[PDB]
Amino acid sequence: VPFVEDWDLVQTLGEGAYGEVQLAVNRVTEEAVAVKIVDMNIKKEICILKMLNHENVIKFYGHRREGNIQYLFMELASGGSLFDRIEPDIGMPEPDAQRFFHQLMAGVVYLHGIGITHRDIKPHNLLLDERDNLKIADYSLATVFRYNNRERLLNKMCGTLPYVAPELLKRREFHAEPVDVWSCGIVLTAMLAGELPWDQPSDSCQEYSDWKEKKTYLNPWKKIDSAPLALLHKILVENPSARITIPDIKKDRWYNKPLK
Ligand SMILES: Nc1ncnc2n[nH]cc12
Ligand SMILES: [Cl-]
Repeated sequence: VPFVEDWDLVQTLGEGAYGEVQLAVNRVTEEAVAVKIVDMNIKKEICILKMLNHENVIKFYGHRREGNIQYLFMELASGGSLFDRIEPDIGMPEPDAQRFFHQLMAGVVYLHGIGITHRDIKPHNLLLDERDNLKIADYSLATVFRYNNRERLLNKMCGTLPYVAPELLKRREFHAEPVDVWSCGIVLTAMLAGELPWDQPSDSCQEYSDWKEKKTYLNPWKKIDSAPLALLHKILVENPSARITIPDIKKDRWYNKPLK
């Protein structure tokens, strides 16, 4: 079994493009963490990770270089991902969706407030701790959009097509924050309907045209109660300057609705 200084690498938690994530257990102390193994722009990622200090963001513990392999030591989320709590075609109980949405907003407000954009919010990147607390994970596409109190526009296209905002397909440069707000709306849809609304938010996508023409008698919208659906009408707005901001999400009727 492989090992790094005092830690054993006991099991795989993620095996993707950007290396593997392992469960690491300190042989002496029994402390369990997560370790990302990169087989060597990760200087950027580490710099962003060291900024992160919030209950709804995965904490960074530190790193070790050993030849051409870096080890990123991060808070373990033993509960798996939001992806695993979504029943296909069903979603999850509205009160659980609302609580996860509250936590996702707390995390995103935090990141925006230190001028960080995640750029790939989706259920695989939203991990759960042992008490089902949501943690925003995977900062490999994250970037700075505000420095010295000056906003910079993004122009790199990235993320995951079903989750990306339409401006990212249509504009040369765009604001970072409304792109993360949009992806949070697609996550809320997935939680309440167990179904993604469209392959991509382009005029060539029939399901996306249906939404802009307000055909909410179709799936996934006909599975969603009128209150959360009124919030999705304010989030999934094609013009990013008319899209609801997080301050205004926090004033929404469903957002503030007491639930089971
Ligand atoms: N993929 C992952 N699984 C569990 N905990 C983690 N923390 N950072 C990434 C993780
Ligand atoms: Cl889904």
